[PDB]
Amino acid sequence: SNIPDPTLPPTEMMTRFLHPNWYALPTTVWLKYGNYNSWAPSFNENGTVVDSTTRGLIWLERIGY
Amino acid sequence: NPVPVTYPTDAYIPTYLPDDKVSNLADLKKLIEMDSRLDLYLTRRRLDTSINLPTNDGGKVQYSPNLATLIGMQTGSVNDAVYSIYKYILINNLFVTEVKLDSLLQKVLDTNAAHLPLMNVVQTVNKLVDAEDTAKLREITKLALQLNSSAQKYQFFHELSLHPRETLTHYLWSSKQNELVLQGDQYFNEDAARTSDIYSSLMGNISLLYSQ
Amino acid sequence: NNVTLKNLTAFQLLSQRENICELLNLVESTERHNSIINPERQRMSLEEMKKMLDALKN
Amino acid sequence: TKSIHYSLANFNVFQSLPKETARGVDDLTRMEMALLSGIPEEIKWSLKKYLTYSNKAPYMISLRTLPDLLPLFKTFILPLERIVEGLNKSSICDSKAMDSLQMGLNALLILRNLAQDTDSVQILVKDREIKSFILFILKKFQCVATGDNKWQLYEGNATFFNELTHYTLDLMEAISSYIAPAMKDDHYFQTLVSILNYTKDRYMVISILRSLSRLLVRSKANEESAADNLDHKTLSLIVSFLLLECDSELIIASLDFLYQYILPGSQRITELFKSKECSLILEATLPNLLSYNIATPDYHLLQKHVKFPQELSDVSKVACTFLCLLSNDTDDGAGSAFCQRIRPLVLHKLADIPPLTLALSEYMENT
Amino acid sequence: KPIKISADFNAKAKSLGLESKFSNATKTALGDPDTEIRISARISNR
Amino acid sequence: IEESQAIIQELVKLTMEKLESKFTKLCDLETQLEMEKLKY
Amino acid sequence: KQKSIRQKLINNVASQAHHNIPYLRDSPFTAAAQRSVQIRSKVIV
Amino acid sequence: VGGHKRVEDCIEKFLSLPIEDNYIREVVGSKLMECVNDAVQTLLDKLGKVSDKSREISEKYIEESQAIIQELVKLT
Repeated sequence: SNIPDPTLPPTEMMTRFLHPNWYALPTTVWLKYGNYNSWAPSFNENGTVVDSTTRGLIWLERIGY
Repeated sequence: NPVPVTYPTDAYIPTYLPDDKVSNLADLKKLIEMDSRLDLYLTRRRLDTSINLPTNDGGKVQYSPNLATLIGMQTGSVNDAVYSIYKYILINNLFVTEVKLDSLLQKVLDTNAAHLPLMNVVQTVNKLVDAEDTAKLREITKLALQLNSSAQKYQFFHELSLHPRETLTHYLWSSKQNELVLQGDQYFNEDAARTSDIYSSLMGNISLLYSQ
Repeated sequence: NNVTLKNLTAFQLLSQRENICELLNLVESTERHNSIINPERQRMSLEEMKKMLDALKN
Repeated sequence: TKSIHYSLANFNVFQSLPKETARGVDDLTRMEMALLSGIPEEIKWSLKKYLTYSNKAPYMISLRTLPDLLPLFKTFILPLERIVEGLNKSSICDSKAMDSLQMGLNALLILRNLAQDTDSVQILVKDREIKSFILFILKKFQCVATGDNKWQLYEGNATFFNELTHYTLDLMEAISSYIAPAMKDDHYFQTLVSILNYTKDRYMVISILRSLSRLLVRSKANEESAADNLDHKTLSLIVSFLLLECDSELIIASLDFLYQYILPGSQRITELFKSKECSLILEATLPNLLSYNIATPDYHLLQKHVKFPQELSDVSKVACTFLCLLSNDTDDGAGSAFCQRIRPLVLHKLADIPPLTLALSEYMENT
Repeated sequence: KPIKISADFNAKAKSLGLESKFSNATKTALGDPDTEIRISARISNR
Repeated sequence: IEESQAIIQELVKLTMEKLESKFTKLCDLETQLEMEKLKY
Repeated sequence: KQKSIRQKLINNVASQAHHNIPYLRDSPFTAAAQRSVQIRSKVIV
Repeated sequence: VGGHKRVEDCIEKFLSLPIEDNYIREVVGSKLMECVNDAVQTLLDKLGKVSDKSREISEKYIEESQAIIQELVKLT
């Protein structure tokens, strides 16, 4: 039946495999407005999952140090 | 369009702290509003306007003896040429508003059509002749998040003082509902998905799949 | 960046437990408070205000 | 195989006679009937499929086509006015509170989706029970924006709160068109003018500027109106967005709002130019906005050794129509002194960009 | 104090149970390109 | 920490008035430049 | 052949994990993400 | 196989054959939060010292917050 024998190198169970717990989630994106702007919005929230200042905390604890 | 970045640019600087225990927070709000007014005056003078060459090496061009009759000069930058030609098309009221070409324009353009768009007119005109601020804005937005963290911990413990019965049952339900989420992806790890131990709801699923 | 449901749900629990286990006085977090108040940033910053305020008078 | 003794499923009277739709209730009636039954874990599916048919086929579940839908959705929307009343303490404490909060946020996003096509928003504005809820959410978000102590956010619930504003604001974009104010002190305008000064995010700033612009049409500027609640603290901000030369969406929204704010009467123009931090911005931005992303002739031959532009951007078109309307104000109002102080700078932009001479016709005929 | 918390994030998680739940994928023993060779050799031998 | 509050209060109170001084002076200079530009 | 059917199960039962698993469906963030996917861009004019 | 059972028994019978386990075996904290989650459960009828302790910790976090703001003023 032309089924590969287990000696061949296709054999591996999971090489690329994503679980919904590992899906990327929509989050607040941060925008840059020049370098002399302090009245600009600097955020863009369209209904993301964190959609608050919690994303800033996540960035603070993991990547901020 | 503004470019998205990979680091938070600003923070909300919360205001649920009691304004009679922590002081000078209004001083911070006044300083931030003043810096918000100290750069609206800079961006304005970055778009500043200047009128320095109405009439006044490749910046100087010698005009032809024909175009020298619509300018009053025989040399000058190309800006003066295109500006003075437009001024001549404007003073003599030649635009059709009821460009209609004049008599001297016939010669300067070498055209007898007596009617030509302005685009072609200026075509014939051409035919005849910074780091440190990013670090400061990341250092400040790296403190308004530490402030936004300590303020959240204060908000939690203060909302725990009032109604502790309501906060503790919420903590115990969040715990019993989050330790379940984290234990939902430990079934697929490539060393327990080929040992036939989890294949003896992964049985009704094959029923739905075969039916599908 | 690159946050996911697991990375977020495991962050909420960490924040809830850091507080609960602190209410029970089981957590010692003095090596975190010795980064805000105890360092000389509480005194040296005041020693910088003590001179900027005087420079702002002339 | 096909035999009576094998199975009794076709004897002589039903083997091709049953209709092609005899397999249960249709996918729409099933949604409508499983929505008023009291069993949970079932509403979480009906409100999932309605949420799907509001982004893949909204013309099928339109409110006008089914005049028994808003009565059902209000049963999930109204309890939010009580849940949102909390959210300053621990209001979610079990698995039945979240079950009634998500079942409400889904019913709110479904209305937010069905409130985008025309001839469907004409049903929300008729029922006061939804406009009152939107006003309530805007009131709470004003309390969050101002900073008063009567209502605090309890940041741990911000996840459930910042997903309600970004839906009610989108419900206001489609509703602000169908209403026109006639009184000075009026909600739906004091809340938006307060939120705009705080929201600090581009999506809300644009949604608010569009809502305010749509709350000033079909009105005359000769009497008290909603346009008198704002002052030189908010107008000194909407015009400041013109200084932001990093995008082509805030500039368009600000120019559109000013064009809608100026349209009626000439006293609006006299009021807009009162301050000395709003005239200095327009005087030094409206000339430069006629050559924004227009590929200037690139005069660079002064350091070396022309290809004049052909079209103009959307921002240049809007700023052109703005100067057109500001041109014909009066012979004494500030609307003419402004266009006169801008002539020696609009002239250079007319000399370097040909196609403006056809669009700036009305501005030139008035000077 | 049986629990000690530091400024970093890994030790903070390690003190609590969540220590190993901040990884995108669980570690493996059969994804090694050597273990699969040995298993394939044993199968070919049988 | 109260000494910090008194010092920050005095420093902010002094800086706001200094900035408003060198802000109105600059606005006056811009007005003079404006009339010197329209005359030209 | 067995490791090519244990791959379709695990790839057709992991994708359907936010609509079947109870403690994963009705949680916060998962519902927020599901709603966020169906936002429907606003009519410009 | 003749056929005396459902069509779906063979699929599971083929998927659940331990044919590679015999050759794989030849080659190859959190206890605190399991008891704290019930110590709080038993703590949950007075709840007086709980609130007093919470207020005592809030008095510390509002102080580290004041220190953070006292530094943000200098940075600004």
